[PDB]
Amino acid sequence: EHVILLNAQGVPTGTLEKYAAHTADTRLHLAFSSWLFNAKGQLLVTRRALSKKAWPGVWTNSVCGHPQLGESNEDAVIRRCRYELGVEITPPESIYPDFRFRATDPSGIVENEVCPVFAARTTSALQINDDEVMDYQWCDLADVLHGIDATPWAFSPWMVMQATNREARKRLSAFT
Amino acid sequence: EHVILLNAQGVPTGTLEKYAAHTADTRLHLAFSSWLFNAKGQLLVTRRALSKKAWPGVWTNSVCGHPQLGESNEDAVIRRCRYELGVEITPPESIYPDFRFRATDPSGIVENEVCPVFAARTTSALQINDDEVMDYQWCDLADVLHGIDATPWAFSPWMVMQATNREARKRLSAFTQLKL
Ligand SMILES: [Mg+2]
Ligand SMILES: [Mg+2]
Ligand SMILES: [Mn+2]
Ligand SMILES: [Mn+2]
Repeated sequence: EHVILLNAQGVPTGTLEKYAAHTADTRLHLAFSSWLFNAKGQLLVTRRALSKKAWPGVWTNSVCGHPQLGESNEDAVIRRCRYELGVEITPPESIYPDFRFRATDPSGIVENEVCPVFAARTTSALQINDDEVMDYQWCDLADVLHGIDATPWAFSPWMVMQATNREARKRLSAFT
Repeated sequence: EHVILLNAQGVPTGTLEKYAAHTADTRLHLAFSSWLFNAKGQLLVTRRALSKKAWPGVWTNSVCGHPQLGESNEDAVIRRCRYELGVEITPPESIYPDFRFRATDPSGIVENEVCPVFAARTTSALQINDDEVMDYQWCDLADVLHGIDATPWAFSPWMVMQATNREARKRLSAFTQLKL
């Protein structure tokens, strides 16, 4: 696997091996973030495994990852849902298409990403990949937003920025 | 470094080295938990380091620990505050002396404790110990309490159980007053 390096505009200019891409000096690259809801409307929140290079052991939205060269955002989402959670989903919908961020985790690892955000519904049970996910919770979106609003620091910084964007929180609030 | 083992009652019967004390089969032993507030009345919340054997990487209250032989619980509080946070405190107040906790962590490690709960003010700057604490925040207690209410799974279960005890919470609230 690789990440896709992006110039100032989001134009692909090359790739980096995924392991080697995330450092204290992470270069801008392409990502996605996705929020998954079951048929009942509950939101899946996941806790990143202790072996993830960036934000290990951090509670976050459902599935995030890195599209490969020539791969659609939506296929990337569908792929990582299968890989991390062993779950089938409905076609991903856009909730925050121009999301972009740069942050630093507690050990100094940086994420630096153009990261369009998607939502989708699960259509099968979860089969957890414990190399990716160490814990998860099915919850009510409203409680998760209250959590993010009251103690944002208990969640990943991108989950927080995403949940607090006017339009994105509005669009997320429909899948319930 | 050890833990003081307690029998069915709550009376000391001996000691056990700390690491080997906490496993899938942890015996009952003495612990403490403390909630620290700055002059401003903000609450110090901390994130356990990823190398902690139990609940690594988890957000929790200020400091927890294990008193040693011949140590009072209060001196244990003072000592771990220094060790984990580098911080001096005011005399710790007993806010929940009968708290006891048994729980299994995400990888199967068990805590099984008699855990009197304290509160104090910090009287020095922090010098965080990265071997113990990987992140922290100064927060308004109110905010903290709302997060624990909304998403309690995002926090250590003992932090939630202590914050939801009525008497303990009244005490925490008392420490939010601004005091020069
Ligand atoms: Mg991922
Ligand atoms: Mg401790
Ligand atoms: Mn990345
Ligand atoms: Mn213990």
